[PDB]
Amino acid sequence: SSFSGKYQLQSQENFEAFMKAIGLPEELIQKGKDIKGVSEIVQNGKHFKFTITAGSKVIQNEFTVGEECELETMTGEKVKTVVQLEGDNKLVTTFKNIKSVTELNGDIITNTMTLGDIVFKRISKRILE
Amino acid sequence: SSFSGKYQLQSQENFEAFMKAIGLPEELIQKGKDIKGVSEIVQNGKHFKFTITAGSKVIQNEFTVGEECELETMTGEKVKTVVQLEGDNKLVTTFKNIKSVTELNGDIITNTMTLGDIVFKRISKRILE
Ligand SMILES: CCCCCCCCCCCCCCCC(=O)O
Ligand SMILES: CCCCCCCCCCCCCCCC(=O)O
Repeated sequence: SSFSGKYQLQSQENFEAFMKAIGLPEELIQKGKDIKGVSEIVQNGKHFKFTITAGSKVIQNEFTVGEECELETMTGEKVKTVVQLEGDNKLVTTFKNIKSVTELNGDIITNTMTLGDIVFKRISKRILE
Repeated sequence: SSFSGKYQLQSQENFEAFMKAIGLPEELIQKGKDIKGVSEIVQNGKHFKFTITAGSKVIQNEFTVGEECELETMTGEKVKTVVQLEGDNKLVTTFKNIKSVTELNGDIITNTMTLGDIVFKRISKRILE
């Protein structure tokens, strides 16, 4: 019902292949690929504040679902898009050639980003506090 | 006794002045100054693994107290130094012209980095898992 939480990265698939595909340098990818950090979400109805930690980067994004937003991506580009909420537990958006699905089941968020033939999946678990 | 834990940044003083003094690019200072993320410490006796969230960066360092180590700093530069345990509750290191003190007070960690006339102070709080 609510995405709010601190989420500890448990596992991921295709981090290196996805980061290479969007153009990050290999020296940066290798430094970040084994980090398992904590991302935070604060949901207030349609409003979301994301403090995303991915590899060596922290990205702070804020959006209201249904409204055009500007999202900072892993390349540093800020992309104009709209994030939608499907049901109460799936956030969906597209930007550039990437399809992103953020799904909350119980305490586990599965984030699936698809770029051509690369499916970049992150499994994170809410810290019980 | 143990530093082990995940800690959320609560407040900080003189981030911009300190980051300017070490020459962090202005764009990273502005992007990172308001981010309050999660840092992790794993302590095994004298050995420490740090996953530090500072501004828009995540930095991983490992060291053994009393042994010469090579640490990555906020600019990405690597420094050769030694980290000491002071009075059993403070980790202390000096590198270049910076003195860093990491002090554990129950669930509160305070990190104080002194660079000339600038005292960069971070106060964080243990996440109760
Ligand atoms: C356009 C949105 C932000 C783009 C940043 C891409 C880096 C990976 C995004 C995954 C974060 C999704 C939130 C769940 C928590 C997590 O997996 O850290
Ligand atoms: C030895 C290099 C330090 C890393 C450079 C970034 C400066 C911030 C370091 C503070 C981290 C200390 C651990 C406590 C938690 C925290 O304050 O994030």
